[PDB]
Amino acid sequence: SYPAIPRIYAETTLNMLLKRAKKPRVHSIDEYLKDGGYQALEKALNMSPEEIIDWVDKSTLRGGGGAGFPTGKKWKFAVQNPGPRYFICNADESEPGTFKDRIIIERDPHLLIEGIIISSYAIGANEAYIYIRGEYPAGYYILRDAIEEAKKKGFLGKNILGSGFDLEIYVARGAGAYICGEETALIESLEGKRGHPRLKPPYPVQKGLWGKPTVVNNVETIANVPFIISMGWEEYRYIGPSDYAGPKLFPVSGKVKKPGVYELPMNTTLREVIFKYAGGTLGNKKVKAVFSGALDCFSSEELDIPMDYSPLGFGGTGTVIVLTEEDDIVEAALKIAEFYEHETCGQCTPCRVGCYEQANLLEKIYKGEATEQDWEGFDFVNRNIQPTSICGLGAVAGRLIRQTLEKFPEEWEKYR
Amino acid sequence: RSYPAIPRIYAETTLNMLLKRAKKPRVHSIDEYLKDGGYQALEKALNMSPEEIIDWVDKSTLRGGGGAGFPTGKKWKFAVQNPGPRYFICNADESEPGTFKDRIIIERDPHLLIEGIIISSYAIGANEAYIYIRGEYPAGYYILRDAIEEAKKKGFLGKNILGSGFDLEIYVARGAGAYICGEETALIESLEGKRGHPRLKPPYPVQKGLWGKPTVVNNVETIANVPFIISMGWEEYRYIGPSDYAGPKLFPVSGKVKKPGVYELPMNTTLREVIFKYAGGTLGNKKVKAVFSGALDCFSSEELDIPMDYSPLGFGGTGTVIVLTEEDDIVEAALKIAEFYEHETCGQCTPCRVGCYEQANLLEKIYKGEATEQDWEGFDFVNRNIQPTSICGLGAVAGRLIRQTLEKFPEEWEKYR
Amino acid sequence: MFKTEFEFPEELKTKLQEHINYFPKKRQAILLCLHEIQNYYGYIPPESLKPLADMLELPLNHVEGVVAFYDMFDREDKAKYRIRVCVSIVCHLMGTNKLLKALENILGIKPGEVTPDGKFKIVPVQCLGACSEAPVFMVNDDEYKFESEVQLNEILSRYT
Amino acid sequence: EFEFPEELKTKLQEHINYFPKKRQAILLCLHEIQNYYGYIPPESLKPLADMLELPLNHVEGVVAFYDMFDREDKAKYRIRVCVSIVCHLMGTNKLLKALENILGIKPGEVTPDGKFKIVPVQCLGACSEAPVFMVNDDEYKFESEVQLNEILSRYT
Ligand SMILES: Cc1cc2nc3c(=O)[nH]c(=O)nc-3n(C[C@H](O)[C@H](O)[C@H](O)COP(=O)(O)O)c2cc1C
Ligand SMILES: Cc1cc2nc3c(=O)[nH]c(=O)nc-3n(C[C@H](O)[C@H](O)[C@H](O)COP(=O)(O)O)c2cc1C
Ligand code: SF4
Ligand code: SF4
Ligand code: FES
Ligand code: FES
Ligand SMILES: [Cl-]
Ligand SMILES: [Cl-]
Ligand SMILES: [Cl-]
Ligand code: NA
Ligand code: NA
Ligand code: NA
Ligand code: NA
Ligand code: NA
Ligand code: NA
Ligand code: NA
Repeated sequence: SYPAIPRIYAETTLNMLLKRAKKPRVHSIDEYLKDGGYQALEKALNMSPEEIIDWVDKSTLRGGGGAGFPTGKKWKFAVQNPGPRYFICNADESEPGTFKDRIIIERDPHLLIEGIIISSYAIGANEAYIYIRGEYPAGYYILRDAIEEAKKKGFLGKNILGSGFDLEIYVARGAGAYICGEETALIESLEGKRGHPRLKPPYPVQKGLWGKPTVVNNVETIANVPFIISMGWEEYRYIGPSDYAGPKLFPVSGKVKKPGVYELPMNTTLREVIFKYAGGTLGNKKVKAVFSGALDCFSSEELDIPMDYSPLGFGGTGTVIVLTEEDDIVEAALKIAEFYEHETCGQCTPCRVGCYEQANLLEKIYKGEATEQDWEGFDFVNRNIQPTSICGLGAVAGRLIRQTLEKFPEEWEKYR
Repeated sequence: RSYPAIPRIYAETTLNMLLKRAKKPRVHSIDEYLKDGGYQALEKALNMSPEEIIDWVDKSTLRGGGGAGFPTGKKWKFAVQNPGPRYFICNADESEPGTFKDRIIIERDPHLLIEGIIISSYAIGANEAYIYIRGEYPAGYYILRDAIEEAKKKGFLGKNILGSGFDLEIYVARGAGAYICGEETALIESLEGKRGHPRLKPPYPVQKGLWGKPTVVNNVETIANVPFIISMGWEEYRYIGPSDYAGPKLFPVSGKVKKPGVYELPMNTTLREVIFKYAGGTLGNKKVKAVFSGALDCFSSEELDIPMDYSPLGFGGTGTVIVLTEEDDIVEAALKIAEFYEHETCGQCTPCRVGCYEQANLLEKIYKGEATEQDWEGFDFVNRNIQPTSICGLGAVAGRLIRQTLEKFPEEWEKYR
Repeated sequence: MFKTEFEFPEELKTKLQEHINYFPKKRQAILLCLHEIQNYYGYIPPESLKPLADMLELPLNHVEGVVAFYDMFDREDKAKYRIRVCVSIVCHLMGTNKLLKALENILGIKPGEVTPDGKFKIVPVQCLGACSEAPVFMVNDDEYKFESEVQLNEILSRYT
Repeated sequence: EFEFPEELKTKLQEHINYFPKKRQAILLCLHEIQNYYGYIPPESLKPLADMLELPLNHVEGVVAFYDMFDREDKAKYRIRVCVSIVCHLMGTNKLLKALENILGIKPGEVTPDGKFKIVPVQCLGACSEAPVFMVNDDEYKFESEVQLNEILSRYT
């Protein structure tokens, strides 16, 4: 018995990451095994760690946590440093609009676990962590139970299946901070501290948890690893466009008919995501904007872009929030400002004061209480959150809002 | 080295003795065993007289885990009343349907077994011991061979063990497909390089066994208790569970339960508790229809409140628990039991030879709806007449479970007739 | 019954010791322990931090800073059930305000407030990662889509 | 006219020298022979008997008695499928159907290439993992056809 979870809709054209997670319930180990689960692990343990890294490299797999970094390359960087090494699954998923990772955790936990074990083996980590946000309590209990199932079947513990490879997976919980999804703040939190990002370099792959080489990978990234081993890198690379191969998860929300998570190839366009897969708009209203989580704002003229990590592609985590013609862009911008206000960790001065002032002033603008100086101040602060920032939050806290100023000037001018 | 693939049988303990290590599904090698205090019971034992060890094992209340529940100390006493040399045999033939308790000790905690064999051998003055392991446990065979080598290298086997003047070699023999080689006299015949044919008893092995010499045969589980008795002393051992049936017992539970596996539990546990408290209840929460005690007994759902002890009303046997639920056809299940005895009778005794064959032949006809009236009456007759003239327990019990199903589930059988 | 130094009840202390023993290093258990404390008391009692700090072998100041930093922990208001209401972009777009209205009609409280019986506190939170089912709320660990007042009233009736 | 190859004869000699008496090694020797040849060659028994210092008919009787030994059919891989009560209850028939789907053979049959033989056996002592099968020395729980197919693909 687990806490109540909303039954998020899920749909797949590839039947990989969502093969089981398309059904909104927990799939336990027996069901997983019936689908050939943990056979990829067995195959992996008969390969060298170096071979596994090579396969993940050649697969073209990129991270699903936002930065799209090539996964095999990340692993290679970690293993050029002396051990011991640590592997961390980032299940902090707290960006607005983003709910893709939870359906893997909650419905197909063994897919994630299998990926963690293979990945840990590849980089020589004997200790792995899952860091799951505090507001996913069901996911936490589900993972704890699934880990015990895996232990009972001999996929975790010492000398896994006679390989000589040892692994324990520890499940840690967050306690309400978006910043703890940033890989260095996550590590600080795992060490029992506040979630304060560290100056990089060094990067976690060189000096991470307890100062040792540490690989942090997103849930979605790790869930790909069993498929790469099972199919082989070549067959995997045949999925989707050859430069951005394999499945991607797209959490679609807002003013669409079928909000939910879609597993699709990355040559799918944004227009197709909304209209071909997510059923079009509520009431068949015109699309006004798409927010890529709290990162970017695409206009209705930008819907024909690929959902890949190319320069002109959608990128990010594939988070699609749809606003239609009657939605007030300034009201939406305020919500985005409020998010960054609430999540800056405050270490850097322009971020600390800028995230606060951006929201403070935008609220005045929205309520019709802004002076001329508040308007000018808002413009200034929005352009000046990033200076001296040591993590991505400060770098992007003004980005989406600036895009709305550029793409929807007529709505803003109404408020001025 | 690499061992053959083995399924990872679930194991759970409330006592943390026999399954302290074997609850984890992997080979525990000698260094890990030593870290847990292993082989210190051996050291203690070698500083005791054989007679005192026998006395502690007697006072412990330890009983055999191979099905008969015979008091172990009493067995050893019988053997040492006879002039040597003497032989010690570990019975790892485990081939009764439902029974998989012994393999997880062998495969996961072999040093527990080895330590118990060394102590037991010393107790009875045997300088030669054997493990007879069924042929269908190849992994356990290789694991034991390797563990014995580990024990030799650390000085726990060989000549003059730990300066005691006690010499011991343990030889590992393999079976080759016969359930009957679990019967202690057939086992000995097989060890002597012959077919597994039970001997007329008396004499019993403790008098005349391997090469005609006093021989103690004990089950894997029995032997695995011995290090605990020496380590804890008989008083603390006897404090485990009820004082008359003290100590850990292993319960292999299978069939229609949520958590099939081996359970280490005290013998005051009830059958109902085994199924519902420990093994997670039934698949689909369907009603229990019957429990088969391996291929020996059939308990109905009105008999779940019995203790898992060796009392007259207790479950007894090897603690083998196969659970059938309300949708399971009892006649189909009885046929599988009949087929087992058909395949395992050694054929020395006429009523057993012909009875085990006919019981299965006729029950198949009944099952398939092809039995004549004479086939029905013949089945009833044969089922009651396997035992006459039998010289081992197989002929004595080949009809027992099936007769119980006939008495306890008359309505289902009537449907077939 | 004069006051003496705060001590954890045995059943809570046991749970805390379990978390502390779970990770390789004791101090890694700090958030699990704080969750456990808040679960037990309905908030983080200030007096609980000193003995927790001793159990973690951490300075009190370290523990206090952690409690202050993480938004899920509440040192000020005891409540049996926390109703976490998402106030982020998607929920706002799809009807946070209707949920808050329905909550006020049923419970008589607004965000940040606790009912007079100590039973419910409304806690505004950032995106709960269930945006396709907007507007989302939680009641302790349980999470739901808000549909209507009649539906919300039925849901809340299960919490007593 | 039949003679064991030297490498096998060495191994038989090791078993024969292992126990205090030669004749105790009979079952280990027969296992070794079957492992080597994929079955027990009838012609192998005479020289075995000589090394054991046993009459031929003694050895013949032993081979006949013990069900693991096969004098009839050569096979590289024996798939031992449990047909006893617990496995039957929990899905022996599904395993057998999956085997027929994949390999095209039934119990007692050998594939034409001599690669696989399905051998029906009594309880394998892994009843909690029913339905159970072995491939030579390796033992597995059957979960599904997809799972079984991947397992069998490991034997070439
Ligand atoms: C403010 C901030 C928050 C982040 N939140 C997450 C998150 O919730 N999940 C995640 O996996 N990565 C998150 N990231 C990205 C991680 O720092 C890191 O890039 C990622 O976990 C690496 O795994 P990947 O290569 O598999 O994507 C965040 C980054 C920043 C700057
Ligand atoms: C047909 C038959 C099969 C047996 N199979 C086994 C077996 O596999 N393992 C076992 O230890 N005892 C088995 N026994 C019981 C043994 O003959 C003997 O009682 C036992 O090995 C003595 O050890 P214990 O007193 O420690 O139980 C079997 C008995 C019979 C009649
Ligand atoms: S940029 Fe902002 S969130 Fe990142 S470390 Fe600096 S203050 Fe904290
Ligand atoms: S009773 Fe049956 S198994 Fe036992 S010796 Fe006689 S024929 Fe053989
Ligand atoms: S915006 Fe409310 S759950 Fe994401
Ligand atoms: S009944 Fe098949 S392994 Fe026991
Ligand atoms: Cl001593
Ligand atoms: Cl202090
Ligand atoms: Cl001859
Ligand atoms: Na390769
Ligand atoms: Na390669
Ligand atoms: Na968090
Ligand atoms: Na003594
Ligand atoms: Na000898
Ligand atoms: Na045997
Ligand atoms: Na004493």
